[PDB]
Amino acid sequence: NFIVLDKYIKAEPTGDSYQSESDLERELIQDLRNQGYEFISVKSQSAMLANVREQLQNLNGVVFNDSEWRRFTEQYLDNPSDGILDKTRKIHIDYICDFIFDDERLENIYLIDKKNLMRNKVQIIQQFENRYDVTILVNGLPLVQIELKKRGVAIREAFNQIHSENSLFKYLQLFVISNGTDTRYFANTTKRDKNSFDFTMNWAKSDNTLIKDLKDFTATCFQKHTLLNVLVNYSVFDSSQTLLVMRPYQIAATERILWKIKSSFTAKNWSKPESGGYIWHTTGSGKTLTSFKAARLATELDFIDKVFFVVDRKDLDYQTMKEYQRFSPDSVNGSENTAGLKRNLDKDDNKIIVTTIQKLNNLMKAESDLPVYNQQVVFIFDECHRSQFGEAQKNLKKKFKRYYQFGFTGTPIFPENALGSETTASVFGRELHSYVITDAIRDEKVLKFKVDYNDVRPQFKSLETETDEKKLSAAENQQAFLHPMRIQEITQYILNNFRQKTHRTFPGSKGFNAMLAVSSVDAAKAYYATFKRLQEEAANKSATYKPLRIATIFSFAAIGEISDETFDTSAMDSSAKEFLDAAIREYNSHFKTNFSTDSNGFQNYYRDLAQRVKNQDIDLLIVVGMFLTGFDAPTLNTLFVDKNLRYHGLMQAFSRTNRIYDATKTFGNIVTFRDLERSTIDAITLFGDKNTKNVVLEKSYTEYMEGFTDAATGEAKRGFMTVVSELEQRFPDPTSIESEKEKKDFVKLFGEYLRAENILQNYDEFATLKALQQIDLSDPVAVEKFKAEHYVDDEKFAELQTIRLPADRKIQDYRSAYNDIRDWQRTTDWDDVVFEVDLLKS
Ligand SMILES: Nc1ncnc2c1ncn2[C@@H]1O[C@H](COP(=O)(O)OP(=O)(O)OP(=O)(O)O)[C@@H](O)[C@H]1O
Ligand SMILES: [Mg+2]
Repeated sequence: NFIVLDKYIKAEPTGDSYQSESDLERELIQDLRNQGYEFISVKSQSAMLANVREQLQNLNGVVFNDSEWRRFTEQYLDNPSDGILDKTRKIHIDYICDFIFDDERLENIYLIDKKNLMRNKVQIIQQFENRYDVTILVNGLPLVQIELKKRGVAIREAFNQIHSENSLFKYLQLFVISNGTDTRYFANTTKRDKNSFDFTMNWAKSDNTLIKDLKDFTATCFQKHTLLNVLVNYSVFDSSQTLLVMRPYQIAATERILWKIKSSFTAKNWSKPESGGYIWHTTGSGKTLTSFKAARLATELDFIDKVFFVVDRKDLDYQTMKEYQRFSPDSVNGSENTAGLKRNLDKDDNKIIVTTIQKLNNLMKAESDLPVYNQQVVFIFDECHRSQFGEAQKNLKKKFKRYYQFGFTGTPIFPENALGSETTASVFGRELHSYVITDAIRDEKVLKFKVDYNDVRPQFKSLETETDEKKLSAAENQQAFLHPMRIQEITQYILNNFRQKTHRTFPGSKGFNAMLAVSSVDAAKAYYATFKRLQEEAANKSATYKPLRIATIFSFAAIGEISDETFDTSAMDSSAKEFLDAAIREYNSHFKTNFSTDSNGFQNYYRDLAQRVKNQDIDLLIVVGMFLTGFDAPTLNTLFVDKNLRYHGLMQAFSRTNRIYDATKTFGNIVTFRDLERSTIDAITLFGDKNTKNVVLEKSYTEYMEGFTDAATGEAKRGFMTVVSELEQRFPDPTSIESEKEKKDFVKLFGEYLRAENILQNYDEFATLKALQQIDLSDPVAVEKFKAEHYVDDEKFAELQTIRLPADRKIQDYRSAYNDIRDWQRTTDWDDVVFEVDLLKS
């Protein structure tokens, strides 16, 4: 009984009228009752408490006297000092209160029955109390809130508007908001960087087709058996205490894995490709969240003995290690050591084993008579890199007698890119579920890429477009790719443009950070050193120079594939080692840390580093092959690439930037100093088809300036220039304004102006054009200063020199105006107007 359906016919409208919020509520409520939600009238917390008493007493087969119930309420149910996070902890972890009654007996009081999900009572109430809302109670507790909006209303603006007491509502797990035509859900979390519209979600079928309109959503997501599985089994509450509600493709993959295990086991058809299967979830879509989740759920199968969750040590980071520490303590790190693996194996009242592919491979190599070999075993592999994985297969196939193995990847191995390895199909069998890039991009769950070769160094162009790889390896030296001029010019470009690319320009904007991925240890050395030196140079010249905080990490290697780097620092050549040494020292001074380069220190440096790049304590991380495949940083938006990336490694590295965040993060910038255009298209095309590139890759500067049609959608989009010109035709102020309808129009228009500028901020052509608005002239030392920093012709100079932009002041007159009109919310009709909330606040 899958909860993400293969098939669903659309409900028919009544109708039976359906404009008004109270129209939507009437039907929602009616529909929910048909589906077996008892409707109750509740007017007060007091009435809710009593209802909870009735429900929990029923659930738990026990009656409180009033003094106990008061005590239960004050100490567990509804502590005055609990907040949302505490209730979520209670729903997800501490849902049993071991209660001691007046007569001194001890009894487990469950808020939810998780084993017998359908035993839970579900009920609905309406808003008690100017806002229509329906709440679903589970055993009396409010866990879902549906916010209802007029058909007119732009869901996003409504979301923008809303997102103790009365204190029971601290239990909400899930929000749904709907204007009838559209319906999105999102988790109730206090974590503000999970709180933007980007994290709201549509319900869907297993082919990922959306289910948008409320009646269909009701009849699907809101089946008791669906809703309660979502709440209880398909929401994650992790170690940073973030509630994440799984998206449909995540649940669809997960349930399909579990059912596959069960039917295999029942068929006694273990230990072949047809016993398991694979999951093609595109890079960044939550493979690691989902696969881990599915391993945890798999432990609940009584007949499975042990569940291995296996990750690649390459993919580890701080959040992720924190998370595994709870299930397999000090056993999931970068080392070859198995001692910890083999100790977790011998724990009992235990079924989950998390480990790396390196470790599992070592263990099975060494190791011949493990009881686990004869047990009923599940393997879930999260994106394991292709070669470590291959030796592991040989032994696992050799050695486990009864297993069901599954893999998640965003970049499968097909016959075409096989060479070396077994295809993914051949290893795992059937594709159980797919959610591919064009899917994720249509759903706005992954960001597009803006990819440009920074072709601005003629001296070195011929190197930078070289295709033969023998030559490319031959050129990794100071004569060629690490010529100190090349390194300088590139590094200068990066210092000149970091703030522009990461949107730290018109600050106090927070903005983003960045990585620089390079071809070799030496490259990283040259770049680190050059950054250091070039920042000393600014620091004297200027002196309100605000330095970027740069760091680097690497060790030792040794297509498609990003080279695996060891965590055994003693493999490195003496000079590499000493440089890493001096960098760690500098890092130690700055952050008051105390790492070293012995293996334990390096591992800890690695771990602190991930944390600090995630939280932007570091501005630029320089890297050879590390943090390129698994590292999760939503506020990283720019990859600088001086590296020969191809195929799956290309897709992975670029994807470091692809995490959604908010309206401020429009796509990931990829700025390359070798020409990666062919490679980029070949890679995208390998993992889609011939059209896939037009969905993944952003449009040209000229297209955002002058207008185009999104072939995906086909939305015609203006035209920053069209926009700017409309603003001036329509709207030079303040008399331009001042009828309400004109205000509406301005808001819509200046909305687009804001979206367009924000997009354009990521184009060198634009940053260049903007800079030219100073200067002048003379000038004309600072004429020359500017030509040289934006790499601009005389020729080009004269061009740019009027394209015409609106004055800064004229803009801040629009701005505050704009803001003005927003604050006086709360003819003419205002339903469909979205304000650029995120972009403003920036
Ligand atoms: N259902 C969800 N709800 C909220 N946030 C999510 C959800 N799924 C993923 N995310 C967030 O998206 C980001 C990517 O998740 P994750 O790292 O598991 O993706 P991935 O596919 O493993 O990426 P990679 O391919 O780089 O390993 C994380 O910050 C994660 O918390
Ligand atoms: Mg991952």
